Amino acid sequence: PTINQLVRKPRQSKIKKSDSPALNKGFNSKKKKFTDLNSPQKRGVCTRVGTMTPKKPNSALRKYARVRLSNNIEINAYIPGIGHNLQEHSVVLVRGGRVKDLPGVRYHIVRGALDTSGVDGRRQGRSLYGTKKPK
Amino acid sequence: AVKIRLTRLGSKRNPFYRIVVADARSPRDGRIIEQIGTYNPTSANAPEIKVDEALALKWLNDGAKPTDTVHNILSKEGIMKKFDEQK
Amino acid sequence: ARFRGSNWKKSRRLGISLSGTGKELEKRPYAPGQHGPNQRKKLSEYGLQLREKQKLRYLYGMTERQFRNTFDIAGKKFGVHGENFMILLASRLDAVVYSLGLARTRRQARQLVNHGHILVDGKRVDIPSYSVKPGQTISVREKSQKLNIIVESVEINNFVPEYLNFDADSLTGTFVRLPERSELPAEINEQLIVEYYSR
Amino acid sequence: NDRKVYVGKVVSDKMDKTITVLVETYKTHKLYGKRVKYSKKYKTHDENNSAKLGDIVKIQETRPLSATKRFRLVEIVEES
RNA sequence: AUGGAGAGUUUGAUCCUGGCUCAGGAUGAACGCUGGCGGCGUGCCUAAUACAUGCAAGUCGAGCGAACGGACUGAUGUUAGCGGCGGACGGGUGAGUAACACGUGGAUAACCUACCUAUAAGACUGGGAUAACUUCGGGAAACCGGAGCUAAUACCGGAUAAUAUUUUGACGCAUGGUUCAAAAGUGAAAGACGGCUGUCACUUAUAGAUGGAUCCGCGCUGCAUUAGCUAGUUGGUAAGGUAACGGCUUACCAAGGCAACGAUGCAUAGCCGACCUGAGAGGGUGAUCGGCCACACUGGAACUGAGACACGGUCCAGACUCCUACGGGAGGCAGCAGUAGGGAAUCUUCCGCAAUGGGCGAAAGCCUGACGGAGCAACGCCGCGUGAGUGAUGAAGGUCUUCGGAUCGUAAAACUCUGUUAUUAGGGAAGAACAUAUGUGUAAGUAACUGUGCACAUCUUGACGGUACCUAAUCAGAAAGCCACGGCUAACUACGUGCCAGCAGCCGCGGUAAUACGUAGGUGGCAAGCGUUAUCCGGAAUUAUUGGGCGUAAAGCGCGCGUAGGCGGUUUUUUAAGUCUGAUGUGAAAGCCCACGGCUCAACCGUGGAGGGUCAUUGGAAACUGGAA
Repeated sequence: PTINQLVRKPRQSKIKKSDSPALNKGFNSKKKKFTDLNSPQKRGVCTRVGTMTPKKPNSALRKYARVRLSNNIEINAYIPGIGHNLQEHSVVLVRGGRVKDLPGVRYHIVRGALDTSGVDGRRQGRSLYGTKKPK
Repeated sequence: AVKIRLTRLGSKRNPFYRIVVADARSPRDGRIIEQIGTYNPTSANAPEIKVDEALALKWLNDGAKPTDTVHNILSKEGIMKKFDEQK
Repeated sequence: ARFRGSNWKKSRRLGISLSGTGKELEKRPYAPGQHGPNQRKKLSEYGLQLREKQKLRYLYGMTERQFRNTFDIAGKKFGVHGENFMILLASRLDAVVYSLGLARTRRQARQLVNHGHILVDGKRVDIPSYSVKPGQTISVREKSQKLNIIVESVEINNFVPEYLNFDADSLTGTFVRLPERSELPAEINEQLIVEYYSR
Repeated sequence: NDRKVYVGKVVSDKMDKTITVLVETYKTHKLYGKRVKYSKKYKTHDENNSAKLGDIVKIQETRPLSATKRFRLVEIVEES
């Protein structure tokens, strides 16, 4: 562009879509419209608990759950680790981060924190998974 | 009115003071009109006063009045005496 | 101490003595552990640039952040940058209580300064990283001059550098003049550190 | 103390006692450093209305004097 | 000079283009697992949601009366009241606000200011009332209604009095100015002293200091799939009234003003010093601290005052909450603690006015949820530790094995040594400097004195806090975990499982011989922390001013005529807007940076510089760009 062209119309940059977009919203219950927060975790309550099958080459039966959050948006969230204990109407803390195989799953359920428990016999990165130190 | 007073600096348990021409309505630590001096009640032998002695006489001559321990300070300088004198 | 681990295994892995020399790397002069005795492969750029941070820092017992928080004071001065780093660490206080011979090892000349025996300039100082400077006076406390490990350490020392004096009776140093690179630990390529911290 | 003055050019005359000047100025442009030219119409006040449309004149500033006028005519300088 | 690194991932292989991902620094963070100590900080970012309970503003009997109450006439009170002053400060919060809000440079011959300080002139003479009090009544509170009284530095009538308003004469536009000489009007206080005067109340005139108000220049969010906006609107003319200019109004008139340099609309937002990131250019942000602004259940308003249209004032309208003998009464934490709700998420219903500051009072004193401390929380920074020395890199154990061995490993026993801390057992700082009183001088004023101001040296007292801190004694005891180990990117093996269970930032791994899954040895990185997630900047030259392109990878409009706008041959003279060089005034402090001092070091604190502007004013130069001839 010549310098007159960049003075009439100037250069504009591009915008950042997030990942994780349902963590950037909160709900004002009384005025009754959404609000913006940028929180790192949100609390939810689970409305299903099942398993999906992965994609292109992979293969397994992968445990996941549908959970509606504090603002009232609903999402699927992968349950990590090996065992679990979720039912209907459990209270989970959810966190960012997508699982690549599953289409359309893009949150993770923090193990350790609310109703969810740590994993049952883990010893080596035990603070993901949160389990406590044996003996 | 317009006063001549001390602000407080330093950190906890360890104060330093600047000697200030403010206004009486102001908060201790905010808006001022001039700075005049310095004072350090805690250092070793006696406190270190230090105070420009010809701005302070400008302001005693205009009104300001000193608070009660800036009257023990402009005293050791005999500033409160050359002010007395020019009758 | 802070590290207070095991100094022969760190001496075999990096390749310098780190002590009274030689003795560490004798029978087994290779790295430690199960794949120990079997051929070393090659180290990368990062591989090698990091072996020099870690050489100069396990010598002087510092940790990171204290090591790195010093690295750029050193690089505030005028001069060449990566030799004031070498100098300013020579001038630490447990590092001067070692170059004088007041103790026989570096982990012990820090429990002197720490436990409160040393008294630079007449006043007790117990901060291993105090940063003494040209003209000060390292001495010894007075109820602590017939500690065994002090008289035993001072005889056999045999050496004192040239920016230090040492009045071997009285137990009393000086720290005369700053050092210069010709005298500081010598298996240490100092631009393998300045280029590590510009990554 | 003294009160700022300008030089101008009259771009209207329809009001009564009241002419509108255009003063021309210039700003560089903080990012690509070329200058630009712009303008801004100062409403000024003349009494026994003299100056005419299109006409380099000169104006000084004063106390507020109607809703929008704040300057007054000083001296014509030339016309056609 | 002090400053600038990349790597993986499209092919059978290659060179490009182009996305994607990682490695760095940040944060009022949260979350998971672990946690020894000290110092400096920080800590509801969400519903400006609702608030239970205690406190955040009082003070003066040297203005005054009291049925006052009472030492002893009643000291002292002020239980109560009238009067005076402060309550507009300080404390909180950003809902609203795209605005002269804010920042920066100017003007106001268009302005206001209690007190403080000076300099003069004064304070004259009278009056009428009234609180409290008392006595009758009512009213569920809340309170009210009569009388009968009584003070005040309360209120008022005149006396006199400027530069007060008028009418005369002797520049920056509407002028300003001071010399008049007439006229109209306009003041006041006593209190507590000493022998008439000192103190501190009043009143008027001027100034100064201080705190405001107004106007302008310039900067300062996006959105045309938002192109027309206004009607006191835009000028004029009078009249009001404002502290002050003005459509600021009200009439009477005219038909204007504004806008693609973006009128209007719409969405969003306090602003700034500053902060974070980047070699920089730039980008992101406006916690804690200061300056400004706005707001106090919500919307209207006025009183009192120098100053408010008023967080702990008033009245009205609305919604809420409580009480009641149903007629009516009361309220309002975006003060400080604290409660409920909501959220991933955020502290004691804490002590003292000791210091520093304010309010009132002659002072003593009093009031202060300002402030000073102390509690809570690894929430951050910074320092010290959890030993050190020698000692077989062999015991016996784990793990591997090529079964010989190898490794953990100087690691451990083992002997010594020390006390940071830890414990007990004794001492024990500064932060303070007074005010006030008491003397003694001195100076002014005095008939003289009291007093006043100054100078001195005396007397007092620290919440924290017996908190630092010191000195002994005692003992290595009581103080490390968390994440890796395929490649990027330091650190590998064994076994279990067998596209299962799982893992995954990206590439991808797992289908009975995975350094990728789990666990166990060994390694490596960091450390009272270490991982994970959210967000910002860099890498990214991936908006390119630095510093990019359009034949074929994304990209020259099918082509003309042309309007703004941008840009333009040669020479001379002049001008000086841009340009260059000075001098000043400013761009607060705190920052940032540099120097230095004080902290045992360091964080931290304190001083002096330096830097920082499309800045203003005033001089000079004249090549270039511009203006003229």
